[PDB]
Amino acid sequence: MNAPPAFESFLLFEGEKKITINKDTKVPNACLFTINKEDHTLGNIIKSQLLKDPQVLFAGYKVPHPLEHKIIIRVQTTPDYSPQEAFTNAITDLISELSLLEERFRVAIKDKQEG
Amino acid sequence: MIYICGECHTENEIKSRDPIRCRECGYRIMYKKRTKRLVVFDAR
Amino acid sequence: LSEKDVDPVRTTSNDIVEIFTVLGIEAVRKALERELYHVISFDGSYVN
Amino acid sequence: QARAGVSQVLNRLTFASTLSHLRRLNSPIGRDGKLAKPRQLHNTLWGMVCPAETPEGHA
Amino acid sequence: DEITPDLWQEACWIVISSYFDEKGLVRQQ
Amino acid sequence: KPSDLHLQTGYKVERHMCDGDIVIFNRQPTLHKMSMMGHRVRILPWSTFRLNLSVTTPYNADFDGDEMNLHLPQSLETRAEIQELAMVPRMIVTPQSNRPVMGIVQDTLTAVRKFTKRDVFLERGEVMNLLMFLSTWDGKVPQPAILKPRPLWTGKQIFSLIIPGHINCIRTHSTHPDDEDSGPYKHISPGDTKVVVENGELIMGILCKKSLGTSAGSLVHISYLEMGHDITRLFYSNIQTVINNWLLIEGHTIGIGDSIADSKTYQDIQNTIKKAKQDVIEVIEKAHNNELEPTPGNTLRQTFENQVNRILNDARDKTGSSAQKSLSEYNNFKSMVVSGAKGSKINISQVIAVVGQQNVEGKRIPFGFKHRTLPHFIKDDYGPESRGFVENSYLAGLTPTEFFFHAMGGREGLIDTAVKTAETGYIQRRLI
Amino acid sequence: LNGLTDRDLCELNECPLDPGGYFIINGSEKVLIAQEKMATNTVYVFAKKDSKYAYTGEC
Amino acid sequence: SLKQRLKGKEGRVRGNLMGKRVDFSARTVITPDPNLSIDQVGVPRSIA
Amino acid sequence: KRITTPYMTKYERARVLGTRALQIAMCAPVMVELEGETDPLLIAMKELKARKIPIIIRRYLPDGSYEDWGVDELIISD
Amino acid sequence: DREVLRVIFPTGDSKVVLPCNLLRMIWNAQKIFHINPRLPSDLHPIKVVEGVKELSKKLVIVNGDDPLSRQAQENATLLFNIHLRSTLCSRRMAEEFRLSGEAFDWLLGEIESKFNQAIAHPGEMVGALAAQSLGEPATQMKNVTLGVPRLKELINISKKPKTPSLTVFLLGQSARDAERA
Amino acid sequence: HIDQLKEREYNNYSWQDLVASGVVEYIDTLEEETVMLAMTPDDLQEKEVAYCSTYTHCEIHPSMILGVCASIIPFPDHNQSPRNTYQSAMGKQAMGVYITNFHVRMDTLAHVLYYPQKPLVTTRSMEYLRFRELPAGINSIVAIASYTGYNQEDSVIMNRSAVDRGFFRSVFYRSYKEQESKKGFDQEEVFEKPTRETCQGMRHAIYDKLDDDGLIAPGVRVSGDDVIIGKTVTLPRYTKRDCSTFLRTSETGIVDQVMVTLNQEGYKFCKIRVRSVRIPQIGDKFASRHGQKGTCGIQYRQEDMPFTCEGITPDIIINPHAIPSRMTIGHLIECLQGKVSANKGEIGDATPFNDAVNVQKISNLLSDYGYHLRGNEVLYNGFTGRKITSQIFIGPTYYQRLKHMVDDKIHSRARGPIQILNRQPMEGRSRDGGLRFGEMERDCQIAHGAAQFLRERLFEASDPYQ
Amino acid sequence: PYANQPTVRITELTDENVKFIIENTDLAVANSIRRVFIAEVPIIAIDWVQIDANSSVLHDEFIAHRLGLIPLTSDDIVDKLQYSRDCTCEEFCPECSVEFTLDVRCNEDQTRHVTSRDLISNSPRVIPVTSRQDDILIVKLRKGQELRLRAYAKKGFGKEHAKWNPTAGVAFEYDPDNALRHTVYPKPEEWPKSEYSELDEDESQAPYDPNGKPERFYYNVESCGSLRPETIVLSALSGLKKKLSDLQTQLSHEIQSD
Amino acid sequence: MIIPVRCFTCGKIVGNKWEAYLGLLQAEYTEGDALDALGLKRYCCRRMLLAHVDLIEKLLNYAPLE
RNA sequence: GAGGGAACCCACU
Ligand SMILES: [Mg+2]
Ligand SMILES: [Zn+2]
Ligand SMILES: [Zn+2]
Ligand SMILES: [Zn+2]
Repeated sequence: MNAPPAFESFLLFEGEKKITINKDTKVPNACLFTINKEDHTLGNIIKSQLLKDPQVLFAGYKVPHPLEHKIIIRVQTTPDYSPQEAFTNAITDLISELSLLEERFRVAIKDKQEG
Repeated sequence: MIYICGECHTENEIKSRDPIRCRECGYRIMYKKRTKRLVVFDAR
Repeated sequence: LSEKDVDPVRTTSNDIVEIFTVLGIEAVRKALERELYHVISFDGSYVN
Repeated sequence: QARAGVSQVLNRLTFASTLSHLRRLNSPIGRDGKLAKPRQLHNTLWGMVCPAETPEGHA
Repeated sequence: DEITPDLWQEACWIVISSYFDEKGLVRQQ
Repeated sequence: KPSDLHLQTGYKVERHMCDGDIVIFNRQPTLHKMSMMGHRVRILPWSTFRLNLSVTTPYNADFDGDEMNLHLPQSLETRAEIQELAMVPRMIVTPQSNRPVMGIVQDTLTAVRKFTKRDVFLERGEVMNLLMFLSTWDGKVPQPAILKPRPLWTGKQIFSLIIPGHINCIRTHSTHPDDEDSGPYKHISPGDTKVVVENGELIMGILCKKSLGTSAGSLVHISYLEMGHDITRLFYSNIQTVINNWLLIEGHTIGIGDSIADSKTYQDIQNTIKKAKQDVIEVIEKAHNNELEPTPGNTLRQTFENQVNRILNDARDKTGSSAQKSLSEYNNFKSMVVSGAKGSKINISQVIAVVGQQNVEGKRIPFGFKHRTLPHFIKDDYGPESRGFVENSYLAGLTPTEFFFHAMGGREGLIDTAVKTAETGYIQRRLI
Repeated sequence: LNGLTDRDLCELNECPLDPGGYFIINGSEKVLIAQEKMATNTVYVFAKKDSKYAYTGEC
Repeated sequence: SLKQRLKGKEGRVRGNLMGKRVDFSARTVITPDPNLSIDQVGVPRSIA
Repeated sequence: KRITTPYMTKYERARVLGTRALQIAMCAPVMVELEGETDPLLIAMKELKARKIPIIIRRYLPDGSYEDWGVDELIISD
Repeated sequence: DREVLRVIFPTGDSKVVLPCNLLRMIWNAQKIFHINPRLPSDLHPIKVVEGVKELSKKLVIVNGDDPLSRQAQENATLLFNIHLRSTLCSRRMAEEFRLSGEAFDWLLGEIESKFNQAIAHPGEMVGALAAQSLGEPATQMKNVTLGVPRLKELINISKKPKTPSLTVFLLGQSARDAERA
Repeated sequence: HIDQLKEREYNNYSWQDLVASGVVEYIDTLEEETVMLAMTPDDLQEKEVAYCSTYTHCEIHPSMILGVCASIIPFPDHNQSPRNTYQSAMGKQAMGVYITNFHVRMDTLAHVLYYPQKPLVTTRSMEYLRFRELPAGINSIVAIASYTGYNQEDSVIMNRSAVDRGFFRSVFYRSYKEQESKKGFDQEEVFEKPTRETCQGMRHAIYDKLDDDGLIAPGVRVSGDDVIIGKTVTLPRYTKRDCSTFLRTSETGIVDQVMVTLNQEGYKFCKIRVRSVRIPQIGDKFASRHGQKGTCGIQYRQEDMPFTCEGITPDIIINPHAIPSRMTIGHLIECLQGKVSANKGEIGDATPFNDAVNVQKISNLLSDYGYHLRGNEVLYNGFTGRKITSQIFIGPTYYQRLKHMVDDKIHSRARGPIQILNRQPMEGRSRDGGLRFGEMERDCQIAHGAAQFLRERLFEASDPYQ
Repeated sequence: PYANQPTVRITELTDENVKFIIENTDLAVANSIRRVFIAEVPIIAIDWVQIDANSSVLHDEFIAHRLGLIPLTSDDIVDKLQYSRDCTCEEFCPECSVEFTLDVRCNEDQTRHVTSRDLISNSPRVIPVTSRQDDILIVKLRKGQELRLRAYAKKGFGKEHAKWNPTAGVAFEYDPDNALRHTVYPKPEEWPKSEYSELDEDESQAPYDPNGKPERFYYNVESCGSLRPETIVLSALSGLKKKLSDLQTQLSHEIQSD
Repeated sequence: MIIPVRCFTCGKIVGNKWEAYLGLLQAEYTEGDALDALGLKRYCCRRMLLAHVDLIEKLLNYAPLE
């Protein structure tokens, strides 16, 4: 009756932005990235890959409500760095990680199949 | 229209004000046939 | 209360009508307060 | 001025509900009664009446 | 012979099964 | 037709109820004035009324199938009256018992007991994840309680960040020793059982029901009386969110392994029960051989029953104390009891050691047959197992006589509830 | 349905696991709940409390 | 009769003046939500 | 000559906010400048903070007399 | 004040219910103003005495200057004024609490503002509040009767209590030895 | 006697032969007060203070003290007795397959579970209650854990992926009956498809889903404002007025069956069964066999549920705090015995008074299968993949889906029907009624001091008048 | 750049599961890879059922549910297939869906098992997995009962419905020796050893590693049959990379716009 | 009433395994040995076959109306 | 874009 459609957990409707950025005015060099229609998957990997960056002073994510489909990632960096640049570098590093992991998995399957 | 008899599985022809009774066996309970309208089920 | 060696000051009852007939209306007000407090705080519960 | 609820619509939600309804016993004393004695589990109910199965509330 | 203690559960549930084979559950009605 | 859709100043538009609408929310029976409180509406995509967990205590609500009522104030007059009079934060402290009505309950309480223990250390990622659920956070990560070998924060640091303003409070944990306030370690507690909050910082102590619950002088009470209803509302929400998201890391369960006792404890409980049953037999022999001296104000039945019940209650108390002393710090029954979230030590005793004597109308199981409680006993059997003393625990399982006597005991509670409802309601109506 | 095998009941569109024990009145299954009463023809002596009779036999 | 219309908790005074059925009310099952504040209720979209 | 409390009670505050919000919703003039707020409750609330609500509270003493207090005369303590 | 207290509380129970928590307020003043308890304080004791006097003057429950209104004011705040003079003792503010002058002024302002917040609002439906506050605990409720039936025997003024009783106290030696009792 | 009763179907030996042999006899309550019962034949064989040497009768098995709905409780002697009472209440509310010929029957209300399972942990009394043949419930992998806080205060978290796979999916069948009736030749009701320019007083709905006999056909989607039976009665240009049978509001479905016959007095009579598939939902009521009732608080997908090292995610997560005050230890023993039963490949015995089954024996059996002996498992966080620091009690427990869905209970009113007499809102959600703002609510709003809200509830949201 | 350098060691590769090990990666990457296994690997499953005749004892929504749970071989065809939401056709077309038909009439006195072998697809690449063990039973018919239906199967992943979940069980494990103490055993001797444990029989736990972090992750990905398990893992890596690429694109637009 | 296609907990196919399970039980396998032969190793999949009641075999004993 | 009551039973918190 009030059951939402199952595609609403991952499909952006019309006029919905995917990612929005808000400056966090509490502390300097902090940003709130609000990502719509994503969940703990991307939030968790981006959070940990941001945690690997030594210029990132704070990195975290939350799902504000599990019945909504929204991720809030707060990133605070050093004053000589940017939270947007930190986010971009984290996604680039994760993409390179997954490309390297994909090619090594293909090599390993080929080696396993040939014997 | 076409009514399935409850007992003998036959297709009876029934009009308005016609008594509800199978011609073949006189069984008193009829059932309507499945609609020809095409209903769609999501497989969920 | 009239009895020999019985304290005429602190000897009390749990009957509300009887204290009202013997001691008055302010006395039965205080006795009713005491009885209600005992009933409420038997469980350890507190009411203001 | 007669007893009500002697005959009831048979419960058919579950097979267990049907079986429990068909083996149901009723004390015809008023459910507004605040005396505990007819409602208590008597010792004599051993093996004759289920000690667990009873409704909640007025009955 | 006497039913030994190790066969007692099987024996008692056999006689209970026999009771419910004959009487059933709504026998009083 | 679109000329009917024209809006002039002074018209009214009956718009659908949106986010932030003020409502009165109600659970029957409406006993006190915190059974109808003001809530802000948030639209959520399922078919139930979603309610905060701290709010279930003033409503006397749980989620075993409760339905609740939602009244929408239809005018700005009553919207403002509900907003300024009957909102949930304004109803935190009751005028009945000058204490809060809502506290921390049933995972947040257990996990704030576990979270504010001394040996809880959080890594940098865990601290960041927990500070993400702190709405009143000022954006500054505190200096960790340990900087080397690894930067680690304690749970008391994060809860000090939760605690609002500069609250000052002294409480005692439920496991506080009696002799500790006189000892040499009064202000440095070895068991971390004295809660001290100073300048809004949890300096020391393990939080529990006695600190975060609905009692007077507690931390939520002091937070209300010092900071006001809005700051206290944020305090409640921040406690629940931060502790519930740390509980995903820590985790909390109950299993059959928490109801197992030691073999030595099983032998101790069996010895206590055997000795107490022998003592009851000795008192029975004394009364049977006419050697039982009646006490002032009592008949011979009353003295015999009082002495037998004293022996059996001492047995139940000693077996229970042995059961609780057997418990480890990893036990989850103990974890929920010392936090005050659920259960008592009596429940632990009944589950682990001895269910105890089953009473009907304040006395032992009555002779419902001719001088027998059940037809499985001899006539005039006044021993413990005949008259309803359950010497088994809930894990051991009850014998059929013990099962029937325990059913007799529980039927008493069911009857008492079902017949106390109407009389109590009539008393409330007459008082009103 | 008396004496009918399970095949015979299934040919009648009846459940063989159906216990019976009920009536069909106007298409509605009605079950007669058993009613408790004091046993007849037996002398019972009680004590009427707050009465002008101390003991009372009854049959 | 008229007295039966007026007396009782289902009568006119207690059942229709002291309390009554109201418009703009909803009722449904409650479920928990730890992500809501204490002053906040989650409402279905159909009720709203 | 006024013997009632100099503090606005919570019932007085609730009804003053409701009445002022209803007046603003029926296009009463706004006593203060507003920074783009549309809800009449927030406007009435900040007129109450600014001590500018043009309402006199008439408090009825039990003898039948009354006292007239301006909203600006009472203390907004809560 | 001590003698008046011992008349009011003859059992010696010192737990009372009073509006302002003075010990926690003094702790708050100590923490806010960074009061060092190990140093001499710059608070004159006569400032403590005069401040408590003027504060007790400005805590008003029964208004008016006529002697009947003045007596009702002295009665209405008697326990709170005794507790205020006990807690803000010049000796205790000197050697125990160590508060400074500005901390003491903040303390006086805090006590006055928190006291005026505690006064009952005209319009409080206190009868219905009392009825709910005595009926809601009834839901969680020598052979003396207690609980719900005793409350029923109390509010319904019953000429026949279920277990009527007397608590007889004895005078002198008859109270002490068992045989005269 | 036992060797003869092992072959009822061969020797024609039965229970009546056991009675005729003088082996068993029927003892009533007034005779039972003079007999001397041994609970077991272990009592007959005795030594030391034998307690009694004059036993006259013996119990056949003590688990026969329980009734029908209490005989499905596993380990009822490990539970607190009010919880056995509550389960005896809620076993009559559980969805299963209530009877085999449910397709023939057109009952007013019917609930049929898709995939009822027999319990892994049964009592032997279940073999005579036919719970193996008409089961009501599913063996669910239940974890007893605090996970995200959505299972607090008697709530459960369900696996949404399991629910997608048919876990506790059911069908609600609702039947509507109608008949033609001539109240004299003046009225003469008839099943015919109404026409807009012919019939008086329609309800602004559509009639195109009806067939030409005035009846809808099986297989047609229906909703709240949809007519299923078109019945018209002649008025003695609008010669006839509408008295059509509507579908009940807010419950969509599909017409499962339409049946036409003659009633007792020979008028045409129609029963329409409408089928509505109930998928488990937030707020649906689920219960164990131990009085552990609770509504679904949230549903998580399989990648969000906590998982073991084998990738097993619980179907249901219940709160730990539902156990201690309730003292439903039989729930924990049923879960442990069901883990042993699913691993061994056997249906576990949970007959109440059985010394052959003990918690230590089940624990040793579980330790024999590569698990922890107390039923705990190392679970990993579904969201982050980190190990949960505590080890979670998890295993198969039989759950039941109770009849109390939220969608049969959710009600809201803005304005609508009023009563004829007092012009106040109607009764119940079935007639779009209002909720009662009764006397105690009036008392609470008096104590609140909200005089205008009390006025608006009691005057102008119920029955304004001039 | 601070990316990891994760390595893969396949320890087992059968037709129904793959057991592998990922070293030198973070725990969040490992858990996200597991989550994409369960949720975000697209396969082809039936999502549109239209029943012409159903005389069976099982009603129409129940048959449709049982059909949707049937797995279809999705290897190399799900990659080139389109989501119905992204297709230019109006309702359905071969570029976005696969058409199945079923027509079973029972005319004999024996019970007819309508299985997945009776699902006749118009595309040869997308057939039921058991049509390449017994067949998945859909319904059983007695004499005179009938089931005619037409289905369309479309691309989708398990975040929408569990019928599009390609994995049976994703066993995931890390730190099998409990060297990190991410779980705390009250009595460590009671706990059976992991399959990947490197301890002798006497020991019960590795010594505590204060400097340790989760670095080696053991997977057993079991396939339900729609894809080969190695294809499940490769498509999961591709899908997670595609999600990150899409998010980086939208982040680039949002950065440039402000 | 009929064997589910998937295991509820994990999603392994258990719909093609009911007839083989009954054939193994007819071949005097124990239930555990029969479940081991089918490759059902997780107890979540084992309970799907172990606890299954096959009501469709008794539903098919009624004469079909349509 | 809304046309019954009453009694009784069952159940929910
Ligand atoms: Mg409840
Ligand atoms: Zn025929
Ligand atoms: Zn297409
Ligand atoms: Zn499985």
